[PDB]
Amino acid sequence: MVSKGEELFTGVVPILVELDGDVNGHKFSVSGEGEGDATYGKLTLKFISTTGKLPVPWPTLVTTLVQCFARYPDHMKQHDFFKSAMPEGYVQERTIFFKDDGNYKTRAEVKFEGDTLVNRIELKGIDFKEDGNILGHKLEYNYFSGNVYITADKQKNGIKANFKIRHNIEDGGVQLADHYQQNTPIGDGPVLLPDNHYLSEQSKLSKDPNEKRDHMVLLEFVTAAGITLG
Repeated sequence: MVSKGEELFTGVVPILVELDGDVNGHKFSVSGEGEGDATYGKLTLKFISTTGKLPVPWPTLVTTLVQCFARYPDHMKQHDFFKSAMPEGYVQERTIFFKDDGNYKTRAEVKFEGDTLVNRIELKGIDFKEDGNILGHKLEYNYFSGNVYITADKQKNGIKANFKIRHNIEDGGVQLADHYQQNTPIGDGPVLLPDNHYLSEQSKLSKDPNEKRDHMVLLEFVTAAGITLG
């Protein structure tokens, strides 16, 4: 295989996610657990609030809550920055602008802690409207897709991207979320810096009928594409 980190993803890998959030001064914490299988680009995760009802909609947190699980085609293996940075990991920083509303700023570390891939996130949101689609809980809870154009950031020995997410509004309309992203390796070892390409993501949100805590069951598929086979 073309990176050492890639070798860590040949089978099913347990995942832990920890998020500490503050949106308009409303503090919340989310814990997630499950597993990923980069052979298929497939994640199965369950997330719970440990702080009571969340002050923002679950769908708005999906992109924040492990692109190292992407399925890269054989002819694209040299473009997988995310696995190359493992096991020491990478920092993932975003600003997410909700059109006509506030923004989230996120900083995460994605790394192996023992046998488990861990995503540990800090999220700060500001300038949200109390009657808006986010603080007002006006967004549909079901399914959405996204397509992320990954480009190298040579100066930072990492990658960057900007992309738009469209969240349906319950009973009609669309809330746009404009994402800006930068990732850099935590370790000193060589990484793969990619040619431009896409990660395609599909998110299916559901509920555990026996979970009384505010929660999200997530089935995620993540696939790389965008480079032609010779």
